[PDB]
Amino acid sequence: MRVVVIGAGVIGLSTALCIHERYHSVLQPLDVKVYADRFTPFTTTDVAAGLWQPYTSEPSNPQEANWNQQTFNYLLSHIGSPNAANMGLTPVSGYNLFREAVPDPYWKDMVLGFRKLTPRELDMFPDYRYGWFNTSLILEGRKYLQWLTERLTERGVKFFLRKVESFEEVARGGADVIINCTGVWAGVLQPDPLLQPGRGQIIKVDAPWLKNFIITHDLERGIYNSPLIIPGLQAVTLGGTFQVGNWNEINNIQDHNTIWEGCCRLEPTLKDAKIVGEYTGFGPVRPQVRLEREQLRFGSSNTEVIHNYGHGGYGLTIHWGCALEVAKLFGKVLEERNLL
Amino acid sequence: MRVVVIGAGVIGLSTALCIHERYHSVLQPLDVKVYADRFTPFTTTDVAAGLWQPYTSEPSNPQEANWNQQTFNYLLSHIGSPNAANMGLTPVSGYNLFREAVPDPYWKDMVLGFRKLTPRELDMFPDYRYGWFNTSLILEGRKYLQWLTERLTERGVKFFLRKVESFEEVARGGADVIINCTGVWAGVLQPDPLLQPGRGQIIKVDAPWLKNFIITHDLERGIYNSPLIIPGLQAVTLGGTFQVGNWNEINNIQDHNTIWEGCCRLEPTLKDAKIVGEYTGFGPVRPQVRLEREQLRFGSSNTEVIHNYGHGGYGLTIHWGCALEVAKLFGKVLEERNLLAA
Ligand SMILES: Cc1cc2nc3c(=O)[nH]c(=O)nc-3n(C[C@H](O)[C@H](O)[C@H](O)COP(=O)(O)OP(=O)(O)OC[C@H]3O[C@@H](n4cnc5c(N)ncnc54)[C@H](O)[C@@H]3O)c2cc1C
Ligand SMILES: Cc1cc2nc3c(=O)[nH]c(=O)nc-3n(C[C@H](O)[C@H](O)[C@H](O)COP(=O)(O)OP(=O)(O)OC[C@H]3O[C@@H](n4cnc5c(N)ncnc54)[C@H](O)[C@@H]3O)c2cc1C
Ligand SMILES: c1ccc([C@H]2CCCN2)cc1
Ligand SMILES: c1ccc([C@H]2CCCN2)cc1
Repeated sequence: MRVVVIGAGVIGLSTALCIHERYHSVLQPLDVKVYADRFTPFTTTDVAAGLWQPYTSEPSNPQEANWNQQTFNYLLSHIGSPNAANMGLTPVSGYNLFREAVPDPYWKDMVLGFRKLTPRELDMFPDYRYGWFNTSLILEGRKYLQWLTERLTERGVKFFLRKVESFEEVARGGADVIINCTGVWAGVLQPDPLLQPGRGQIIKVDAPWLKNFIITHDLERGIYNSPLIIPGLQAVTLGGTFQVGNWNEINNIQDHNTIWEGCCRLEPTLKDAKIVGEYTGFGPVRPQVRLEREQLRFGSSNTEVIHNYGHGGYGLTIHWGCALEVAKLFGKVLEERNLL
Repeated sequence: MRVVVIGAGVIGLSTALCIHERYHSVLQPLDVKVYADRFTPFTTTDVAAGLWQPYTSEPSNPQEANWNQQTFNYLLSHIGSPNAANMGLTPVSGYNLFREAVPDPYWKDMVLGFRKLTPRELDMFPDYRYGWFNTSLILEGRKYLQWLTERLTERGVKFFLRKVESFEEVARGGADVIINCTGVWAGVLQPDPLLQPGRGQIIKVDAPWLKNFIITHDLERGIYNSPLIIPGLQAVTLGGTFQVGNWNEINNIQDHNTIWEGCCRLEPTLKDAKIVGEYTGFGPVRPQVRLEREQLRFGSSNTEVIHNYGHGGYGLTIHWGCALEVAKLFGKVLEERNLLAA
């Protein structure tokens, strides 16, 4: 049984590993390969701020709430292990800041120690009048990618750096199942006009004194179009733009300014932070994650495609529940093929 | 008038600045000088883990509670300012871990968001069954010392390398008031057998991924004789020994081991941390802080000494309240001499 996962971003590798760990022991042969035209550090996952937190508003599909939860508990269960940091994983506490009262988020009980900020805490943030405190996890994408590829490699999964032109060519090259984990570029293999790039720019900074995440919201502005500060493993991420529809891969001057001034005002000590790097990523924005299976027909073998894309600005946050779901759909595929 | 502060640790410089800021404008001339035989980075303050947290048990003098509180609110009021990190100041959250239930600490309301740990949080710390979460402040001693000396220097206060042999010599050199901020060595200038060194050893480490403080307690072995982990401004402090009565200034292997294994078991990711330095400090341990006024006589001139030493393992935590108290006593000294504040 030959499985090609297309994509080496967080979604690809997580899904690839989950499939292998679930079925290596029961299927023989099972051959899993990863194709992609960029690997770390060249994916959007690499640019990700690296924090577990869903959108403040609930999701359309309630399965996603669950996929987030599964992802959190998965990640939390690693805290305590010697290799947590090598995976890019470590606990962080921080603040969500609003200019007025808002409902509690659907994920309040999933995180650790959710509570509302007290009048004292707020004086720390002059420009805001309401907010939350909680404890969550950093998942640094660059590092987690390095961990997964190593974990994949150790188990004999093989990587191929290449550009897939169609699902057809890959099936024709001998894939029985295709897991489509192509992020914002899924539309090149099958038009999907619900999928748009969520263009976010970030500034990477050396400011090791900052131990807490700080995320502001501007309800009249759209999610992550207000300043945010997220301590990483060895640097800090500064953001404040997330504009959907823009396909520009290059850094922009106006965005640099919006992020720097917004964050400098939020966290004035930034005046002495050294700028280390500036990047631009595309979140695969979609009303809903596409995680379903599809039957494609070329030549003689019917080939099965399982999509797993459109995780917007929360791919790190939801990834494991999504992989888990794909490996189950895959199980069904094995079934119908009397393969167990 | 002429004021000599003896000591350039956190207590000396704090007290010096507070006195200057309160009385520069009302006394003329006011001449404040600092004498010490070590400055940053060679004081015990420099070796301090750098975290705001009093002892878990209540203090003998309840005033120290207030002094801790004042210190916290003072420091908190700077969060939001551009210069917070330059002062060595930044917020941190973390965990206090116990093997069994304990009373809430007297300072629970002073910190931010004190609460008890939940069963899930405890899963992160296999060896422990009860604890707290809260948010507090880092005050890195090395950095704060640098800030204070700069702030002192800008206001014309002058620093002198000098080992003081007696209070007499300094008075005879023309000091009207002496502020005694000599830490654990105060006994050299006036015996005080209540003062003992609290020898603590620490390992400084590069483990930037660790954002939270983690302090374990062993109620039977005494305070800070159980592993503790404190993220600093650009490195992490690892500890687990605090033995009173030992005057050994050299690092020892047994303590290095107690700290490394204890902390590696607490925080297993430390396996990849690079060791960047190892130190040994002496906390000026005392049943309580000596902060009182004393009149000394040498040849019919009255010299006024105000002591401010014996802050044990909490000098950073309590310093500002203690400085504030010294300024008050100094104000009283002025009153008695018919001099007028405000
Ligand atoms: C600035 C920014 C900050 C973010 N911060 C966070 C955060 O803090 N927390 C969080 O949870 N999420 C965050 N996100 C969202 C998260 O980064 C994304 O949802 C996630 O990285 C998308 O992962 P992916 O694997 O689906 O796509 P990608 O990471 O882009 O990977 C896609 C892969 O598909 C491959 N590919 C595509 N088409 C082809 C083809 N035809 N042939 C071969 N290979 C192909 C690419 O080479 C690539 O390897 C952020 C996003 C941005 C832009
Ligand atoms: C390992 C360790 C970790 C600690 N961690 C923390 C923590 O996280 N938080 C906290 O609040 N506290 C902590 N402490 C306690 C804290 O370090 C002390 O309470 C504080 O540093 C004492 O400050 P000080 O200025 O009185 O003494 P010091 O910092 O020792 O300064 C003493 C000064 O007096 C001078 N001096 C003495 N005698 C003479 C003389 N005859 N002539 C001239 N100069 C003289 C010295 O040269 C020096 O300048 C820790 C202590 C240790 C050992
Ligand atoms: C753009 C910018 C930042 C993000 C992060 C912030 C915290 C979780 N998602 C997503 C998208
Ligand atoms: C010895 C060792 C450590 C300490 C610190 C740990 C946190 C606050 N006091 C004091 C004394």
